Amino acid sequence: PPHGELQYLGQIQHILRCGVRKDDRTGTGTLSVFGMQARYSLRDEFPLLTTKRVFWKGVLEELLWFIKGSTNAKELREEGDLGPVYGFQWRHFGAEYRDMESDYSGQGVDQLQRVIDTIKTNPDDRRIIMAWNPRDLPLMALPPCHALCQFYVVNSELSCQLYQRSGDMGLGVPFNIASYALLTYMIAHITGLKPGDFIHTLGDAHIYLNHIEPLKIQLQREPRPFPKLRILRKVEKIDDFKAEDFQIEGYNPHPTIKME
Amino acid sequence: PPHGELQYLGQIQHILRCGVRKDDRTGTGTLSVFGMQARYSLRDEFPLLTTKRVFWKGVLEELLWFIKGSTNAKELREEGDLGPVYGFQWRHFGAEYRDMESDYSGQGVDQLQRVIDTIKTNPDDRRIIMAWNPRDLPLMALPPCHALCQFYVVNSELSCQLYQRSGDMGLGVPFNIASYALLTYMIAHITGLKPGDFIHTLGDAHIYLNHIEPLKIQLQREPRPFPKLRILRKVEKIDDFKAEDFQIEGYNPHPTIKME
Repeated sequence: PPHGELQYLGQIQHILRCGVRKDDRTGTGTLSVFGMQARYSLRDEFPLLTTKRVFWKGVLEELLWFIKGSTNAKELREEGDLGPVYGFQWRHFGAEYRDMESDYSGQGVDQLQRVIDTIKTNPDDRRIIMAWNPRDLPLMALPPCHALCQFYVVNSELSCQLYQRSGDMGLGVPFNIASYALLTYMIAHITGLKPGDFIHTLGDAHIYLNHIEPLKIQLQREPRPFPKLRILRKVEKIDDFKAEDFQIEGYNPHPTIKME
Repeated sequence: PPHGELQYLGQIQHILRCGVRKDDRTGTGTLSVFGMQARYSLRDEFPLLTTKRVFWKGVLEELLWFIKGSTNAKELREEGDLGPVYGFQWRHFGAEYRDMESDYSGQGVDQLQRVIDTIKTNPDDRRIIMAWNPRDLPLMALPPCHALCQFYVVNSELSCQLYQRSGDMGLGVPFNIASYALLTYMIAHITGLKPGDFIHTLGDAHIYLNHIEPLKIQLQREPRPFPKLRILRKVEKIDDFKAEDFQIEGYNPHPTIKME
């Protein structure tokens, strides 16, 4: 059966051939297509892309920081306090922010624990849903999310669909595919399920004009078999995962590509 | 180029062959697949499905009622007051509900006017986003939406992506495809853009066990060319559209299918 990374390369090729010129926020140029989806199995493999070396260690450490609900940039204005932003929404959505050293237990909606609790109380549930760009929060009332992850459970397999309103294909998409797939493994481990599929849907799927040439070269590379992800200890709670619990194996990517 | 309805029939066939048994809320059985997408052009055609006669008149009238922000079931408990539900979220999200005859102007977020205003102030915007199942609102704090529509503008064409957390393939999906495509035409008309694509993404795409047999027969029918939708007057504001403004033409569907 075809390697799932072929989906990604195919999407790159489509944006190159068929994308239309469109400006971002800063007035920087992209090639853009509206509406795209790909599925990556998580069964006995882990979709760390192989056509370029993906920064696995950084994927892991940023996710653990999000999970912790941190607003202290330094854990990753002067003192490094980011305000009520990032994993603060995953773990304390809607709580009055005081400071990045304050204690927020029982304050706001914990979307993450809520997902895990529903998986356990009603696995059939169609509402197992959990992110905002920080810049958007004070910009308006009811500001639209950046990403929504929906989880789905059947035959003791956990699957995840991540819909992002925009996706930077060269830089963000690979990092995200690994990030939400890692989260899916974490939650599946703690709820006693097996990972199933990861589905990535995007609104404005785009390539920055600058990335066109390195991406053309990336396309001429052939995917190697996806690695495996091995969780090394039995872990009970989401907040208890540690970077040293995860081991990637059989990962043989092509060389790094630096994209602007 | 292949008729877009082939996407739909293909998805039916996939759920039949590959869907897994899964129970809904009421414990009724379905065949389910997680993660699906289809695109339907709106350029010089209107995706009213042709393999069964779709209730066009009802699509139109329910959308106009949603647009009006109504909570009076009778316009479509005793008196017929539904509470703060449906188009009330499209036009007054978050406003304190008093009654279905109260006046809510300037109260809550009007998502709909906000979409139209962004289309006009910044067409490049990646946040042009606007629905909840009524049953979910009081069930929890920060309750997940049922559907999110994202709009996208490029070369003076308006496109729409509707992501639904679950989709009833036999009954709901056709009705929705026509409903969001009609909304896209309405907004494109008022903002001086041309309709582009409608993309439908679903979380739990499912077929009710009861619909299996009529759907098997629907699959053996061949799509006819999509009709056209013609808006018959120049309309200035979204709230000014009337059912008599729309005419469907060249619609020759196969016979009605009644699904439970």
